[PDB]
Amino acid sequence: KNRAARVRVSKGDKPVTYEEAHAPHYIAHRKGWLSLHTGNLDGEDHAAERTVEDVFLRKFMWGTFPGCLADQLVLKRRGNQLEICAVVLRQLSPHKYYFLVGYSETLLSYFYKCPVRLHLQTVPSKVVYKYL
Amino acid sequence: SFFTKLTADELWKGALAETGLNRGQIIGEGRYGFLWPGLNVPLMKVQTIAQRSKEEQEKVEADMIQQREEWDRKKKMKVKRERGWSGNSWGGISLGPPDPGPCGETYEDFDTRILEVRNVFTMTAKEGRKKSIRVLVAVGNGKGAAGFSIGKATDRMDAFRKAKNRAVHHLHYIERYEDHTIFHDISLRFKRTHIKMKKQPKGYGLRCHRAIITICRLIGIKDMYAKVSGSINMLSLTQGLFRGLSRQETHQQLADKKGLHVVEIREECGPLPIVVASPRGPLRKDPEPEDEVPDVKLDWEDVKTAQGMKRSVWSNLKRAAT
Amino acid sequence: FNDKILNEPLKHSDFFNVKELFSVRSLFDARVHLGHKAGCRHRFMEPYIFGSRLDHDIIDLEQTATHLQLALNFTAHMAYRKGIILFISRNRQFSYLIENMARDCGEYAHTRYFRGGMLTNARLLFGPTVRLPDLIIFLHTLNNIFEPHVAVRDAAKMNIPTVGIVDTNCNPCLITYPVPGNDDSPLAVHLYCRLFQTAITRAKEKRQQVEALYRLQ
RNA sequence: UAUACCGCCAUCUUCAGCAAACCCUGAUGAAGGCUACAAAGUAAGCGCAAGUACCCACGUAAAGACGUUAGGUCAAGGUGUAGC
Ligand SMILES: [Mg+2]
Ligand SMILES: [Mg+2]
Ligand SMILES: [Mg+2]
Ligand SMILES: [Mg+2]
Ligand SMILES: [Mg+2]
Ligand SMILES: [Mg+2]
Ligand SMILES: [Zn+2]
Repeated sequence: KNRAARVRVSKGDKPVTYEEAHAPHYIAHRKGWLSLHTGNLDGEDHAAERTVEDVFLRKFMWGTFPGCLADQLVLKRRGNQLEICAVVLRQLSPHKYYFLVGYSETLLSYFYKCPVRLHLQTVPSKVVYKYL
Repeated sequence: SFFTKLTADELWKGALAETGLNRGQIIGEGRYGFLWPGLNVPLMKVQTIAQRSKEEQEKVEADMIQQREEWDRKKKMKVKRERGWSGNSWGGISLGPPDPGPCGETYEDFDTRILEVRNVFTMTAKEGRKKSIRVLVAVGNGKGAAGFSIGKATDRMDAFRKAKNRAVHHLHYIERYEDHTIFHDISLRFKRTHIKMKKQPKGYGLRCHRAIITICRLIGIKDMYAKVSGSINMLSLTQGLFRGLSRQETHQQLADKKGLHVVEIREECGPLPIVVASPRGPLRKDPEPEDEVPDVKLDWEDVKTAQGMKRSVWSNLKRAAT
Repeated sequence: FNDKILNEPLKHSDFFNVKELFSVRSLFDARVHLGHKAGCRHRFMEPYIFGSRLDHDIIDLEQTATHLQLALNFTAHMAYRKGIILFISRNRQFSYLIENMARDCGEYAHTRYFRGGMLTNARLLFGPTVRLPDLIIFLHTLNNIFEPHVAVRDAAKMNIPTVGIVDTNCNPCLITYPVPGNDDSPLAVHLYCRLFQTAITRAKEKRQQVEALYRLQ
């Protein structure tokens, strides 16, 4: 029984989010594109490095924000940067949020020489979409 | 390496294996001994840049480990669980009262009391032996308001609350005379469970099944002798007891039907007779047909108790308290 | 704040002129005393049935008239307190007439297929705060199949003063105010429907008159 | 150590049911609940269904649900006990 991204039903009480409540084949029907880069063209280079950077930054932002993420991230690319659209969960105080954001921005700028400025979207309750 | 890094919930699920979080690691205070204007100092009011020695950071880590150990110890805190009838079992155990209704009906006055628990294993087409559970709960505070119910399911708390709701929707009433003893004796034969009850006064003691003891405590009866004859089937015994309690001849109704008063010569008091019930209109002036040597099919146990002929290694021995 | 509603109507027998709504001769004209055969007759229906005419049961119209008076007085007193009445029927012989009568009356009805327990589980099936039927009047206790209707069971489980014209098959002991008599002829059904309609209308008129009398203060 | 898992995939799957919350029945037993000229069944939730892409909505693509096979993998990462 294949079980890629589709979640197996068990009881109608699974508080699943919006993005998490979508099969892995609806990328061209219902589900959109999270990360984007020219590496997945026919055909342009710069693909392996972009995918590695995306997979690394995802875990980085998820670790720096322990539990303060309502759902998965939505990476982007505009210039020599990598915008990250996230649905932050109202957990810590705004002062701590600003401090951590500034610290992470400065650290990334001085580490990768690329100002990876992110974006937040504070939401208290998780965006439950279905009860699988 | 970095490629060997992933989430933590997945690793936890894998380590647990049941098929077939950063509390101690603070996020605000830097894990390296350092001071900053942000936190650990007056919240922006001496805002400077300092650094703590590595020994101080090691001490902070040891304090966090001690806090983790204290939390683990708190997790080991024991609790009190009243033993129902049998040790470590849900025999005569009690729980919270039933929940109210939608519009109201404050049923919190009644008290719940789980009786028996049974794990039924029934095979299926593919799921196999279904671990189904059947429970029989009896709810009721007293004053006649009570009633049994049933609630079978593959769960515990769900089945308990289902049985509680069923009992709330199935409230039985029993006509009583002075909350202490039943009207008269009953000699029923429910299917295969015999019930031989005997009218006894107050302060006599509860000489009946523990389930029957709990049923009486919930109903209101204080003490009453009962010979649990025949097989010991919880469900059938309770059903027969309920049927007998529902089929009883009261005093007022009997007097209104027959007419004659209730004559009695209590031994505790004097010969002064005190009527217990009187008719609601007429009065049969003629007396009952005092036909001696009647045909009252008494039980052999009655004769054995009256003549003291009963003897065994467990006749009438001292029982527990409460 | 009007406690007189609990004393004025319940004082004099036949407050709304119940016995005058019908007549012994008018009831006999419908041949309601007729019944089914002794074999089809029910055991508990023996006391209410008088004799038989060549295996054709006959019901004493006196007991039927008394039960009808009692049921009509009960329904009138209920309407005086504003209550819902539910008509039941499944023989499909006079469903249109019963529907027209329910339309004429100021109450509801349901003479169609009764799903599995619509009144018991009314909390989930119907709305949560639904004014359950406070009275039931059976127009055809026997449905298409020789089986007692479940309405009596739901009533006994919900404690509702049941009314109806029991036949020689059902169990009148389960019904509160049974009414022995025929339940197949057309004239009898028409007379019963007209009597129920007149009773309801007169009860509503008397309720309005008593309300006006109270308002006179 | 995969006959301890997360994760991944394979047949049944040439399928149509699978269920929370309720009600009824079996003198209230494990259990069953189907008869539209209608006898107790109501069913949010998942799936078939449905919906969506190139050349349309067709043909080609995605899914084939609960579960048997302790199905195979330390052999992509960590992983209950042992050890160099
Ligand atoms: Mg013990
Ligand atoms: Mg394996
Ligand atoms: Mg296939
Ligand atoms: Mg497909
Ligand atoms: Mg699909
Ligand atoms: Mg293997
Ligand atoms: Zn009949």
